Amino acid sequence: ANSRPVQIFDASKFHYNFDNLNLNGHSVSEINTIIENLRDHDRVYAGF
Amino acid sequence: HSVPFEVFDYERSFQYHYDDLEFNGFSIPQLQREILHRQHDERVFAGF
Repeated sequence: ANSRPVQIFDASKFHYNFDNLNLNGHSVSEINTIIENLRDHDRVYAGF
Repeated sequence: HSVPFEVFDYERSFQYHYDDLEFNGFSIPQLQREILHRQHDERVFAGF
């Protein structure tokens, strides 16, 4: 009875979780600041 | 970055920071109190 992508999102009904979320020794604020740190340096990319 | 609309906040582009922000032994929380004390008394000023 869980085939609905509308109700598929929250994991409370699924009973699982993670202990930590840090990546490469960087907390949420680290990404939240490196994003604008890289935005300050303008550049170009490609698209396929 | 010769456009003048980001030099207001330098932390993104240049993020410079001197050794200390002191001036004649004046601390930022300090300045408020003596500024208030000076402006408390009435004054006369010259405008050119």
